[PDB]
Amino acid sequence: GWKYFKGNFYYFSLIPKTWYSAEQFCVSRNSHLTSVTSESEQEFLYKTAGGLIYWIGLTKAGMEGDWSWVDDTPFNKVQSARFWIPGEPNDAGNNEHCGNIKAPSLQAWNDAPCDITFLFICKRPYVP
Ligand SMILES: CC(=O)N[C@H]1[C@H](O[C@@H]2[C@@H](O)[C@H](O)O[C@H](CO)[C@@H]2O)O[C@H](CO)[C@@H](O)[C@@H]1O
Ligand SMILES: [Ca+2]
Repeated sequence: GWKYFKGNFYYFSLIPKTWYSAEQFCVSRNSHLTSVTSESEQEFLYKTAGGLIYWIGLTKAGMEGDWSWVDDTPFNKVQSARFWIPGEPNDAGNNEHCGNIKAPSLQAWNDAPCDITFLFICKRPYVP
């Protein structure tokens, strides 16, 4: 049930998991929680999400609490600023160190507690 989009396959889970158990699931399927590196990828993801909430590969790194991608895609603070839901990230409760796709809009991301369970999206490159 992997969906193909521009050189990558994506798995939209049917079962919710915490961020890290989701990541571990992805890794077991030779993938990672998805990165988002273009407007078109963001659009494919939120449209496919169909208004439900999915963990993506957004998580905190370094002592400064910079956002990063678990698949090691360099996180571009400038090119991504427009992908957060207006008002996010807010570190609500100072315990929101992971990111999900939440709104069906280009401004789609919310930061949420890593230990909360949601559906999730794995991403796997097609290697011919
Ligand atoms: C834990 C979490 O997702 N917090 C975000 C928060 O979401 C909450 C729900 O968890 C709660 O059950 O319902 C209220 C509305 O009734 C919120 O949707 O919402 C915050 C703002 O949207 C967000 O910043 C939190 O991270
Ligand atoms: Ca938040």
